Amino acid sequence: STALTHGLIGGVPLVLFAVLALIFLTRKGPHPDTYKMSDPWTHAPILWAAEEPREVVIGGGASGKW
Amino acid sequence: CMNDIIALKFHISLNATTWIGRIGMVVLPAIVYFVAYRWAISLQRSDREVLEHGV
Amino acid sequence: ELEARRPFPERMGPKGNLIYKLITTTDHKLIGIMYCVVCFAFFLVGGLMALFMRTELAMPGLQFLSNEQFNQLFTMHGTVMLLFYATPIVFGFANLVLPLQIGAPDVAFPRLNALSFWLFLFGALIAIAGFITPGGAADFGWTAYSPLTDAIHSPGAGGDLWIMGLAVGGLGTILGGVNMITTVVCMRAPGMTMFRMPIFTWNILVTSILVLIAFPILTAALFGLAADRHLGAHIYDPANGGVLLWQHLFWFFGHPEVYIIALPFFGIVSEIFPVFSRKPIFGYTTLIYATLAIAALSVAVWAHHMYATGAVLLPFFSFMTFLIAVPTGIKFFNWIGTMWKGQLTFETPMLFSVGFLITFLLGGLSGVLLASPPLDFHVTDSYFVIAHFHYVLFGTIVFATYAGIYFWFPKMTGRLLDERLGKLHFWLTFIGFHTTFLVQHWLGDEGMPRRYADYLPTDGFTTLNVISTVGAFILGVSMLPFVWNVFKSWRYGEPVTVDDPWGYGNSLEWATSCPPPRHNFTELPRIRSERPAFELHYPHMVERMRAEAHV
Amino acid sequence: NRPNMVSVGTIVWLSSELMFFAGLFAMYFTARAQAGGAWPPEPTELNLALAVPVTLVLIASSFTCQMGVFAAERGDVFGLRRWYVITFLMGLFFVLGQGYEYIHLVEHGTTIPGSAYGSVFYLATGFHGLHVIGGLVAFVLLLARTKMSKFTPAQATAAIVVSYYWHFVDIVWIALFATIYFVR
Amino acid sequence: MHIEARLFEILTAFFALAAVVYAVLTAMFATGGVEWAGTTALVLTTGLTLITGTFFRFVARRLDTRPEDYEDAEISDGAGELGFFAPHSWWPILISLSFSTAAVGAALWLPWLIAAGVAFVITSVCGLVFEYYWGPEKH
Amino acid sequence: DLPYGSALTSSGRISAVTEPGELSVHYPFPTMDLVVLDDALKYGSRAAKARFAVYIGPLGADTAATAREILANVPTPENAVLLAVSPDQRAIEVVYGADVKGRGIESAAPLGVSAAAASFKEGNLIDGLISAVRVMSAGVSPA
Amino acid sequence: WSDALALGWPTGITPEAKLNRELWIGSVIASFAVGAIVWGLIFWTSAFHRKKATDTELPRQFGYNMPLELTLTVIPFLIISVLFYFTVVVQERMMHKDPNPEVVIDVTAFQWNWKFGYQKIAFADGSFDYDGADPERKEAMTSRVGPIRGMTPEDRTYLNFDKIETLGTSSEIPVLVLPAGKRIEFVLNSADVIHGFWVPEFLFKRDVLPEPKANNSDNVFQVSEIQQTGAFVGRCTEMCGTFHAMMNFEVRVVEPNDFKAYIDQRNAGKTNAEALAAINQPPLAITTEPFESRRGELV
Ligand code: HEA
Ligand code: HEA
Ligand SMILES: CCCCCCCCCCCCCCCC(=O)O[C@H](COC(=O)CCCCCCC[C@@H](C)CCCCCCCCC)COP(=O)(O)O[C@H]1[C@H](O)[C@H](O)[C@@H](O)[C@@H](O)[C@@H]1O
Ligand SMILES: CCCCCCCCCCCCCCCC(=O)OC[C@H](C)OC(=O)CCCCCCCC[C@@H](C)CCCCCCCC
Ligand SMILES: CCCCCCCCCCCCCC(=O)O[C@H](COC(=O)CCCCCCCCCCC)COP(=O)(O)O
Ligand SMILES: CCCCCCCCCCCCC
Ligand SMILES: CCCCCCCCCCCCC
Ligand SMILES: CCCCCCCCCCCCC
Ligand SMILES: CCCCCCCCCCCCC
Ligand SMILES: CCCCCCCCCCCCC
Ligand SMILES: [Ca+2]
Ligand SMILES: [Cu+2]
Ligand SMILES: [Cu+2]
Ligand SMILES: [Cu+2]
Ligand SMILES: [Mg+2]
Repeated sequence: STALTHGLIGGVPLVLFAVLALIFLTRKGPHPDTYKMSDPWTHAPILWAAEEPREVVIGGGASGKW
Repeated sequence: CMNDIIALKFHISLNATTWIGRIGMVVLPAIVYFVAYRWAISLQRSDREVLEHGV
Repeated sequence: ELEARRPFPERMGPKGNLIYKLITTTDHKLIGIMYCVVCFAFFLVGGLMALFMRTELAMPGLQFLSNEQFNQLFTMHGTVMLLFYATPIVFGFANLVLPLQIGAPDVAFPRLNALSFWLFLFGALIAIAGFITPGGAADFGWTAYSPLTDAIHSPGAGGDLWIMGLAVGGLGTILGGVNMITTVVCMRAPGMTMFRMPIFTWNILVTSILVLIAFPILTAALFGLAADRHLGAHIYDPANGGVLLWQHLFWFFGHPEVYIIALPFFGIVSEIFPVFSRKPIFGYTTLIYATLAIAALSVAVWAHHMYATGAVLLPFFSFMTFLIAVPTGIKFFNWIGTMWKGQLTFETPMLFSVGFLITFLLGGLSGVLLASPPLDFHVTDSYFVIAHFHYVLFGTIVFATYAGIYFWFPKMTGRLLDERLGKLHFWLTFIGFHTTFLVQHWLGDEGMPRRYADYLPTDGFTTLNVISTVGAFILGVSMLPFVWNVFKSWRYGEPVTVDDPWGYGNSLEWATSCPPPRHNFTELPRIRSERPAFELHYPHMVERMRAEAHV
Repeated sequence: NRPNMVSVGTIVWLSSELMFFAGLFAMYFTARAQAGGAWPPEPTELNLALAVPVTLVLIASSFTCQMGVFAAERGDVFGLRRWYVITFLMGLFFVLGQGYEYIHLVEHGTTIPGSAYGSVFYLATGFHGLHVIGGLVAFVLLLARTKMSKFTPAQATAAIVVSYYWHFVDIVWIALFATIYFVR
Repeated sequence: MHIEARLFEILTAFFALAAVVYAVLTAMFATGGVEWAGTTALVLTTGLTLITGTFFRFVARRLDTRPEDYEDAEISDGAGELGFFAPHSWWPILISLSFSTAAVGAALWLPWLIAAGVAFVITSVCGLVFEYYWGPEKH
Repeated sequence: DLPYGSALTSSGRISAVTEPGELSVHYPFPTMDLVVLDDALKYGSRAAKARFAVYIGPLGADTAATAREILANVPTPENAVLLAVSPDQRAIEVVYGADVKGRGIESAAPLGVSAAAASFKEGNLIDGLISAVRVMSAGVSPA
Repeated sequence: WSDALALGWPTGITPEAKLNRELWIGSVIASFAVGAIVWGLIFWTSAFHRKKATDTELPRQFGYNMPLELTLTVIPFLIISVLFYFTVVVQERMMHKDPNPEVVIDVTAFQWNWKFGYQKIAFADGSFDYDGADPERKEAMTSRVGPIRGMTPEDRTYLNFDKIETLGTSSEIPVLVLPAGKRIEFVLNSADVIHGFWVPEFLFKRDVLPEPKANNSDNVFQVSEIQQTGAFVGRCTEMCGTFHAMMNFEVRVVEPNDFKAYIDQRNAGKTNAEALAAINQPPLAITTEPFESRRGELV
């Protein structure tokens, strides 16, 4: 017929896309799980610094505890 | 103004040339502004690269 | 030992970081990237043309297209895929890694390299610009058979733009081939002998030789066609013997041209299989001989496209065409032998390479069926032929192209494409391709000729055409995940801080940072075999590879 | 101690350029086999009283071009300029001689639309004449570069590769001249 | 560089054999006699590999072993200046635009556009050739 | 001592590899949260012309003397402001060089301590660092 | 089943088609056997050679097996050599031409339809002889110095004309009537461009060329006989312009006595449609129908 032909052309690719996306995009990626405070800090020490401005006597500091 | 002359020589529909100029009258100036603004700043970066590194 | 790093790498350069580079760059790395984006835009443009035809062929009768528009569609669809997507991306991968593979800082002629890109971009635009003319673009097929292309039978300007656009792009391809031969001969690093280069480098050098034979004769033939159409010449006049004169020259160009877009993608999978199998490429020496034999044989088998003309020496071309299947079969045994007794992990670059093996074989098996004139007498100019070059091109210029893109994306960008999104893309592509192209074998055998805009309800072609139409739209929606992956992973992808994100790379590009510096190398290792990076990263395995090399 | 990169690039491209003339040669031979016994047919009357002196001038231009290479390899920029100017003049004479042949052939009824022989003859010889004109442009561009900077080895390399193209053009004409005016 | 031309001589022999075999096989028991289009293409295809192979044969026997032609060379053997490589140039895009202008004129058969394109190509090619040779302005 | 697949090159650079399908960075934070912190660090440093740094790990027993040593690793430590955080120590050590002295860091550093501590109580490490960097950078002048 | 292994190939109505179909089935069987072996090897290494979780050392680093490599270049050579021999055998039989055909058909292809002419009929049993050559209209095309061997490109003398001709129309599919069990000779000539003469039941096709002699093309092919009566569709296969898909034809096969009756009707001034009705046959084509002249459904 004619309604079935348009239904298969427009329907099957979308149905297949949804089924395959549910199979693959719902899996867990290689990204590490977000760290939680209640868990110990088992990761290696992290030092982050900005690259700006583009390129040792201290001037002071402060303390704090949460 | 030369759309009729361009249409005959370059095989373009006369109706198309009117609408190309009509739509381009609003779209092309926007494209050129964005390109020129990026181009002008990019030449500044090109001038800088010579300054800290030489020719 | 605390070394300061940014929390995340910079997503994009500042304002003005790219626009002046694009028009002034002589860097092969940027130019190679510029070839992938534009060739992937043309691939998208040409794919829309096939979607229009495939939608029209779903039902009998002309629903929205005319005969003229459909005729223009497969001509331009084929021209864009063969000359505007496949041929340039051969040099797209060449500028990405070949100087890295041979330990070179640059190509032989950096400015000539940039000239090829722009000659190719403006030449492709000229041919496509026929669609804005009232008559339309070329409608005589990409083969451009004579005297159908004569001014009497093709008076429109769309055909003339098609001829001149091909000439401009062909000049860029010739110059690119000249650049690649010179670069391999003169820019090799110390200790990198001819028989230590990667298979991809060998394939590109051999392919560039095929360009210099095929493309100049195509340019000569096109200029003769332009003389007929504009000067009233008699080059291709049937009374003068021009019907077969055009076919002979065009197929002397054309069949060497399809190995210009086959051998480099044979090299791409030849680079990927050893990495993910944790084993050295099987028959490294023999693969070079197989490539050379394929290149040599492809020059004297042109007339197997002209079986039905009744004007060619059948035994000569039939036999030599059968000979090509032997070195091609050798490549399968080396690729399987490489995977044999390995440690396969099946990442996305490896997954696409395996799809190549499955897809290319079925198209190859149809090739020997067509190589025999008796069987070709019934299936030529039909959809069985359409099924042959679609199984056998798709594997090389899509499956191996995607495998190379996933393989070398961390190298050229320093970011990893998402694997979950890549697996979805691969399976969508595989299922859609097979669904839309499996039934076309039956259609051509049943009696449906190629290049038909319409058929009749009593012809018995409706059911298989609908199935092919469903699969083609799956290929259309298979395009979205890969585009999304490239768009997202180019700024927010997983950072690459190592030289070899795949662990067991063999060629020299994996012995440098991701991305490589401006001159590609801050140091070079000792070159003693065809896996310098593997030796550099695993010195303890050097003794084992020499001892276990022979079975 | 290393191969000349520009020389390798020029020789590689020169080999590819020969396939362009292969297509033109195929057209001439295909039309010759369909001639039927008259090749060239009437009223085409080729005259060797003009082609032979024109061909000899082009051949002699190769010797003076080679002399400029020897001067270039010797480091004598002035000797290179003198020989390449002489080569340019004889190459220009070849173009004028071919055009003067073209004018008389057209007046006698041999034109591109006139006959199949006219189509192949003018395409084969005309495209070669275009290559000669391109070679004359290369001589002018190279000589203009000689007045811009001191004579360097890279500049001497550019002189050598230009002579490679000129020698290629001269050799192709000998094949064209023998095939058209003798193998009828 | 003995391997590079051995590649071309190997291709040369096969092309010469195919050209000879095809011409002879078309001369006999083939309609119309010798098929000239394929024979001419095959014969001059041998020429392409012959010229490149012969040149590489002459270059190879002049110079001794290069560091990349050694079976056990060290990275330090290649120390030194490699040569001149252009850092940047916008001339190549102008050459292509100049050539595309001529092609469009030839496609639509506009002699004025063809003449403009040829003049543009000559000027664009002149800029590329003279780019790294123009001296300082003299005032 | 080098990791598996890592080699020391002739130029002194380390050529490392990672297993296929694995990551080379693997910070235990979401990718988009890292982008926000990088923007806060990059634009906060630009607005104050002082390099802002963030440290996440231990700080010895007297946190204050560990931060001091840690700040020596930041490029241009004299013009740097380092925020050290020790989840196991549950403390917030902030140190800055002599070039930042007198530019308003004295008023902002306790505020950055207070901002970080408030978000840390809610179980948000990256959010606390982002908040602390923002308030400290806004309180430091390019002088 | 042969139909499943034929992959849509028609059974055939001529002995040449039967021989061609037999070659196709054997080659497909050979191709499938090779493909199954290679696919099995690919699937075997993909399922049993994957990296395990209990392996620490890299696998054996072998990359050269000379005895295996030499063996794997001879076996493919043997298969193609066997296939080439049977390929040469079949094409010699299919291209064989008898000096004494029983029916000679002039096939004239043009843009965009067909014309069928009866050049000569000479039954082997001598019950029907007819000479349909029309040389007083072939000499009227001469056009004549000339650009090509003294002739202008409008010479058209290469075409053949006959007294009884079936001319194709846009609203009438041309039907070619042939006798069953008789040797048929087809002479193909094209007016303008290249067309395609394909009957799927013949399992064979040849391109229709303008000036076939000047292009060294053998435009004549013969079938030994047609083994059954009926109607079979024919299509153009070579891209010939706008209406390349709308110039189909039909071949009607009837009994020798029926064919003789039909030719007499055509000689009596009857058109193709009414002459077919005179022998109790449908006047129009039944396998195909004329395409609607309208350019589409949106017109
Ligand atoms: C070489 C590579 C190549 C590739 C990749 C393809 C890709 C496809 N082609 Fe092929 N094709 C050829 C080479 C190729 N083709 C050649 C050489 C011919 C000869 C034609 C001739 O006779 O002249 C041919 C002709 C041809 C035919 C024969 C038609 C006929 O004769 O009547 C068919 C039949 O369906 C076909 C279909 C397809 C389909 C469905 C795809 C699928 O790849 C398409 C799906 C891909 C897409 C990319 C879809 C696009 C999706 C989008 C979402 C685009 C959106 C973009 C914008 C909005 C800007 N093409
Ligand atoms: C990627 C491009 C590509 C490649 C690689 C090939 C490879 C082959 N092709 Fe071709 N071909 C095309 C692109 C390609 N082709 C295109 C685009 C057309 C139509 C153009 C047009 O009309 O527009 C075409 C058309 C075409 C024709 C003409 C069809 C016709 O129009 O009638 C023929 C006939 O000989 C042919 C045969 C072959 C053969 C034998 C191979 C062989 O190289 C394949 C051999 C491979 C194998 C055999 C598999 C591996 C082997 C083994 C595992 C051992 C098995 C051994 C045996 C079975 C003996 N193809
Ligand atoms: C100066 C550049 C400025 C460009 C800037 C960007 C703006 C571009 C906007 C795009 C314009 C497209 C809209 C035109 C839509 C429109 O109205 O036109 C139609 C016909 O479609 C078309 O043409 C569409 C094709 C348009 C081409 C794309 C534009 C890009 C060009 C401009 C690039 C040029 C190259 C650069 C120049 C170099 C200079 C260097 C800087 C129908 O007309 P008609 O002709 O009546 O057809 C009848 C049927 O309709 C009816 O059914 C029936 O079938 C019949 O009656 C039929 O006749
Ligand atoms: C942004 C402008 C885009 C231009 C428009 C093209 C953008 C095209 C994308 C949507 C339209 C195509 C989807 C539907 C087509 C269809 O079924 O029938 C529609 C019409 C009845 O049939 C046509 O024939 C339409 C035009 C054919 C394409 C012109 C090719 C352009 C040549 C290039 C030189 C463009 C340069 C851009 C230059 C960019 C700006 C430079 C300053
Ligand atoms: C076309 C003129 C032919 C004259 C016959 C003799 C042939 C040799 C001429 C030598 C010219 C030297 C000029 C020179 O050194 O100036 C140089 C600069 O020349 C140029 O930049 C342009 C030269 C002309 C370009 C030609 C383009 C078109 C070619 C047409 C070919 C038919 C000297 O520059 P300078 O200021 O001294 O650094
Ligand atoms: C991924 C494999 C897809 C296979 C599609 C082919 C289906 C053929 C069905 C034919 C039905 C005829 C009525
Ligand atoms: C190498 C030839 C492959 C043939 C594949 C055929 C696909 C099956 C189609 C079934 C149609 C049933 C009506
Ligand atoms: C058809 C009779 C023999 C024709 C032979 C033509 C050969 C032409 C080659 C000339 C090569 C000159 C260098
Ligand atoms: C029976 C005559 C044989 C002629 C063979 C000629 C081979 C091709 C010649 C090409 C010459 C190109 C310059
Ligand atoms: C009577 C029709 C039966 C259908 C036969 C289908 C054959 C399918 C073969 C699939 C081969 C895939 C490589
Ligand atoms: Ca339809
Ligand atoms: Cu082929
Ligand atoms: Cu037709
Ligand atoms: Cu047709
Ligand atoms: Mg065909």
